[PDB]
Amino acid sequence: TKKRRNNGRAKKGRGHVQPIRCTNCARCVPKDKAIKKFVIRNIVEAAAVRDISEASVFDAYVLPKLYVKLHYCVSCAIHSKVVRNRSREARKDRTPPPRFR
Amino acid sequence: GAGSVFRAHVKHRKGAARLRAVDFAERHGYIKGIVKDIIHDPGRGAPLAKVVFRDPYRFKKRTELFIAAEGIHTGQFVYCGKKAQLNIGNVLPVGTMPEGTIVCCLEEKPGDRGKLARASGNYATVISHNPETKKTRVKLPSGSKKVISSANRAVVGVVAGGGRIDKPILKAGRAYHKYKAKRNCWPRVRGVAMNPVEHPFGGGNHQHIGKPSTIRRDAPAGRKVGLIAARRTGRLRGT
Amino acid sequence: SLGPQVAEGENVFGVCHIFASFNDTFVHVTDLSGKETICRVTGGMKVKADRDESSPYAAMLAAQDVAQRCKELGITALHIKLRATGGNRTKTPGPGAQSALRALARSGMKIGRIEDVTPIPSDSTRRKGGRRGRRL
Amino acid sequence: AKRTKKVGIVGKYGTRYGASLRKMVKKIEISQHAKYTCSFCGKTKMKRRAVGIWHCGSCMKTVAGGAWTYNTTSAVTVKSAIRRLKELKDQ
Amino acid sequence: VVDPFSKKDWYDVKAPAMFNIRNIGKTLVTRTQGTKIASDGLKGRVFEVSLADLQNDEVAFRKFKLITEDVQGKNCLTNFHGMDLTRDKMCSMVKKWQTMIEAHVDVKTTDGYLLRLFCVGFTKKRNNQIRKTSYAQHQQVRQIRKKMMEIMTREVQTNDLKEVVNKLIPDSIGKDIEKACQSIYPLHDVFVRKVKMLKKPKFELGKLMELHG
RNA sequence: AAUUCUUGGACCGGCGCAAGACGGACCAGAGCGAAAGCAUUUGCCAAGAAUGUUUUCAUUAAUCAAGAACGAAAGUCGGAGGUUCGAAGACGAUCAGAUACCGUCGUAGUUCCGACCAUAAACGAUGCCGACCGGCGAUGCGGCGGCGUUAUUCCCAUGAC
Repeated sequence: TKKRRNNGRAKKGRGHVQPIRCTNCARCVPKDKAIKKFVIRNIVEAAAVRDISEASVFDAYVLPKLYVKLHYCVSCAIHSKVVRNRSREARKDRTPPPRFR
Repeated sequence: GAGSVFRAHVKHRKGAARLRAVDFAERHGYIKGIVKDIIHDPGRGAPLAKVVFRDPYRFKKRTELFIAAEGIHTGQFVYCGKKAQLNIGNVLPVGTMPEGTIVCCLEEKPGDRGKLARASGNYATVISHNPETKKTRVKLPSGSKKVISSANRAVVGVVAGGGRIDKPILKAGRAYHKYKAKRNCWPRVRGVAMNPVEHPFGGGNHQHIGKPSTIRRDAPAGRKVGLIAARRTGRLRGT
Repeated sequence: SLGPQVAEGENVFGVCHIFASFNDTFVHVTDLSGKETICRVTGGMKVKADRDESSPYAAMLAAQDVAQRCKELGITALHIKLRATGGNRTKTPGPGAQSALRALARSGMKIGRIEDVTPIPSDSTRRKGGRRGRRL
Repeated sequence: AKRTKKVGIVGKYGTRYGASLRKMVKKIEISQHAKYTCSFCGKTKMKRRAVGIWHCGSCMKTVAGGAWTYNTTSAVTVKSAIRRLKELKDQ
Repeated sequence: VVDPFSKKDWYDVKAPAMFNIRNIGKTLVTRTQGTKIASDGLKGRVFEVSLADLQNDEVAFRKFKLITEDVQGKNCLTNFHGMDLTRDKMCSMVKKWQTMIEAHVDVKTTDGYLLRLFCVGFTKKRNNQIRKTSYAQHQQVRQIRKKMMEIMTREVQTNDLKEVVNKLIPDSIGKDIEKACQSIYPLHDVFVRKVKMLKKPKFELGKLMELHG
């Protein structure tokens, strides 16, 4: 019985791919199959973007962002609800969710 | 083994094996000599090699006995001293030669005629350098690395007769003839296979030891027998 | 402990290596170079309960007591070099990063240059944990 | 007519010494007694004479190789490591 | 029966004439006691200081290093050790859909000072390009990686260590690649992205005092 | 929580040195290989598919019992090497009991050079060569036609869009 066409992983010119360690667990997962995310983030998020600006040195300054690249196994994804299960046509939508605010 | 019936068997053996001296040539510039035969010696399953240097104060032809480095052949030229070219079977001091190169028949004291690395299949690699002090580091065969005196030399390559531990000696005779061209040492009788008065370990009903076979470094003779000063014991795993 | 400086226009700079893993809080003030050390204190010195030594309150109880002992020698300004556990384990910073840094913005100190200084590899020795995960 | 189904020169030992030493002797007691091409003249008559000491019986030239073969294996790249430290220094 | 911040006296630190501001900061060490001197140990620090604070108003992302090789007495003079760019700034640069082009070298200056220099470049994507990717073919790429190398050595080989530290304050070498690669493939975000010292020539004390004079 | 390390200076901070692994981000429903498979910079050595051709041979081809070359990971036989991890084992927690999850150590093994072994959901669970039967939006390699920006300025043609 078949459910997905492309079977959990982007790979059609290869046969074998390289493994990557799940950053919540430490499980090996095939590069392509993984759930990836990218995080860009000031060292001040919302509360601490206020205390430092009035007791700081430089006249007009900018603080640095913090850049991470995450990698999830399937059940690591699902537990932490970065992703859901989905209905059968719905499934299809590789159209990512809308990021307006 | 302290004398009489044991002392090494020296008659069919072909020379003592050294470097040159040193002199003004080796010391301010360079000299050249030719190879005249590679040549087998007993008590030593590796080959020697005669080398006619020409004496530089009388008309003559001196003739030496180095430890032959693999890849040498006859007729070939050997150029040596403090300047001479770093290629194979060409001698010059550790002071000069670079890091990475392999050496044989290496010296320890400046001028002593080579005491290290002349048995079959042994090197003495150069690691590092410090030219105030005039000192040098040299990794020897046992893992360790001697601080050495920077004017003390070694022929280049790896020692001839390489790979002799390989082949199983099979027959007991092949031992005898190996150990009949060295010293009275072979068919070796165990210590538990001696009476009370002939070895401390053997005696009684069974053929056991009794006492632990480690012993103090600070024993006397007659006793310091077994595993001496033994840092550990058993099947060696890990490293 | 009395540094000679111009009284009305010079703050003595420094640097603090803010270590922030999930199981402990650390703060560590040093010189410009980093070599010596002047005022070090953990979350373990302050709070006493294995599970809540690295908690945001166990990260703020340490940072006030830095600035108590950091205002008696008489230092005002400091550079910053934050961390996160790193190496071949998590590079997202822990819960003693902002509650350790924002605490000294209220406790009589100035803030200067900030960045990350996690260890990160180009690539790595095999990581602790199996092929099959750390089941739970 | 083929005379032995797996025992090379080591028919000369029969049942003696046990299986895995007779296998271990086969790989050394075939290479030692072979001939090799003398690089100098070109012919096919290098040949051993004692432990690690070899002789062309045409142009009378004599070499120091390995005990049981004519090059030792990292003396093949000891020559290609000394040749390459002649590159580092001369400039 | 002791207070450990009495046995510590406040000395000063300096920077060379090639950078703008002279006074960096201060550093503390123990007295002549037992058998150790306060000017023997104080002779090999690293101050990973930026450029903005070292100058009036610069791009701050470049950093520098300044080791103590000499000690004056209430003043620690300094000597070259390295460059680097800021973590944050470099992480921002690397993006999906574009090639990246690294390349390195070990040159020497005329004076002893030996040096390893890294580099980096990223293919730009233009204004009216609909094409997503902006990728560059192998043989396109290795003619950049030979130009990157050709340009680094030329501008160090021939002149001394004092003149290749005044080519890294903006980034002389940087934009001079950008210009000479255009007609192979156009790339934009060019840098030296680390500069690292491998060896030094023996200490002569008057050599350091024409850098402070 | 505890086994485990610590005033015998452990952890965090520095400047040095040393080895044994692995090649981050760039990395894509992109690429090459007969399958297994293959990602640090240069130098060299034999190979390859595609496209291009008003070059040459002239049916020389397709499929294949027997027989042959290659064949992840584990597993073997002898060296070289031993950082990390880690079957067997020793403890600490867990539970009614756990010789299972987790936690502290750790051998065989993990890595090279030599020769065995011949199987995996060795997968697209989908024989190879041949003809034919719809519409579009991307993409990689090669060749051809065509407005206009940009680079080498001085434009010839080569790169970039």
